[PDB]
Amino acid sequence: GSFCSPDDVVTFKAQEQLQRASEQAHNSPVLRALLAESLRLFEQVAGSLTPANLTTAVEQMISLKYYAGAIQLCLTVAQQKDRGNTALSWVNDGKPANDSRKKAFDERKICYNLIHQVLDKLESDFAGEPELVDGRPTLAATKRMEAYNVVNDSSDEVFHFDMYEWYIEKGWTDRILSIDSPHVITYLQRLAETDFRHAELLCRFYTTRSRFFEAAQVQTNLAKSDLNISLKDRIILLSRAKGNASVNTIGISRQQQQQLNHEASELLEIAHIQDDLLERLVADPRIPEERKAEIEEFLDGPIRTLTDLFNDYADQANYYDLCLLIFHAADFHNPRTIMDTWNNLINQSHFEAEQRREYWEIVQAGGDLPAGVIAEPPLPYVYVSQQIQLIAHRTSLDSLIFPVNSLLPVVCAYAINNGQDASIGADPCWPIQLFLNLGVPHALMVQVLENVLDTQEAPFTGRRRKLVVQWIAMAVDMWVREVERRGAMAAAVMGSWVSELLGRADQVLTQIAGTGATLRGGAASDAEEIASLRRTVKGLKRSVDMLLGGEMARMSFFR
Ligand code: NA
Repeated sequence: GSFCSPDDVVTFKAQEQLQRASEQAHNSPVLRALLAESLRLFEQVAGSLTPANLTTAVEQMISLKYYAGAIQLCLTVAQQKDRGNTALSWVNDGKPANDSRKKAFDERKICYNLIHQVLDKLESDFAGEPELVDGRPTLAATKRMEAYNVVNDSSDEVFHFDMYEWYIEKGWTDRILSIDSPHVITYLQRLAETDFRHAELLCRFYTTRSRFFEAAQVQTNLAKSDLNISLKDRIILLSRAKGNASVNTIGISRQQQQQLNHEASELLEIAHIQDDLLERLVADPRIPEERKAEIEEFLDGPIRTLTDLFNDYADQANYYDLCLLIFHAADFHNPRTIMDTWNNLINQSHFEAEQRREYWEIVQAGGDLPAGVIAEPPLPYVYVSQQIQLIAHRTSLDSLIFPVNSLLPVVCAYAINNGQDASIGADPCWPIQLFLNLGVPHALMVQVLENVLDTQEAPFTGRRRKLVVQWIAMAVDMWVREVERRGAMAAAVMGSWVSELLGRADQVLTQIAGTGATLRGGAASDAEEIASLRRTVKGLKRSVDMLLGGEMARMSFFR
């Protein structure tokens, strides 16, 4: 009638043109003409094309290596089924359900999916094909450029959003990070606090633009959020934020940087504690499986308070080393509880070391271990001091969990009351060696050891003060060596109280030897052992007396 029912007729001729193209021997002029004309006709009836006809057309074009043309049709169809951009406003309004723009967005999404298939089949068809042959570009390369041209030449905004999402999906950080546009940044800023993977992209854009503080802000908020993020992923986020806030970002005050770097440092300290707990609890043989699943639920997520970590987990499982790390992170002012925790950690470790040495002695004698016991483990005082070192390096000795005035006497007490001395082949001064190497200043050691010797608290009583004197001798000796070394150092404090202390020490030894000579059952065997200590103490009082007397102010002078 009204010639020639144009929309429904053109769509048929276009299918006829495309069918003849695929029936060809691929002689370029005829194949290009049929393809080019088929695309010409389909575009004229873009707004009317049904999803079934569009799919079959694209697939036929894909089969004939007409990638750019297929993409161009899909974009044209998308723009024609929605010339008012009802889809762009429906996305810009949060995609409210119950709305009738969903239809307009879906008709575009069918076109965008088909564009994914074109590009997918493109990289597949040319998998292994070189981009250059003999110097100039191949045919397979020019079709890749021609296709991706059509993509970057578009002004469809819902399309470019759908392509950012698609690049993210496929993992092509290659091509997305390489976009100058802010349009992609702005698109990420709205969904950054919605998904981890999107936030990570946003932070990459910030960092490469030297906007480190803004990335540290995104990462920190993401770690404090209630999104489904694992604890370890929250450790990475905080660790990155801590680094990014520690460096200058232009336009932002030093105060604002430090306050964020400090919040990220504290939360990272708590997170590591929580991770150490969760790992240990899951691996613990003495924990029932039923409970472990419950622990994994409450600890492999957002970071918990230090109270909960202590009460509900660290204290229940007697992980006293992590209790001490918790008292450090919390600035916990309570000397008595701290020392109670130190006492439990020492005793727990001693019993565990004794148990492992027993199992060993059974292997070396032929016996059988208890069922389910994995078969020369360190002496108990060695494993104990390993525990003290691991904590000290993690807390740095500046903590309130290292009050040397209380902790050194306790460790010395353990050594006496458990025979961790010469009987088993240990250095009797091992407690002093430990705290010196850890970096306790020499003056503070002698100061404590003096208080141990004056107050005579058990076990430091009677003739066991012989051992206290030996510790003082060893500490002062190292102190003297340190002063002599520091004097030679500066060529290229000690008071009279140290001298008095060595005099009293000599008196204690004279008293112990006398008491030892009149003991019931026979004289003491340590006669010459004490005579040796007397000589050492006198030698140290001599050295200290020379330093105090002027030789310390003349250490940088040539002799
Ligand atoms: Na700054």
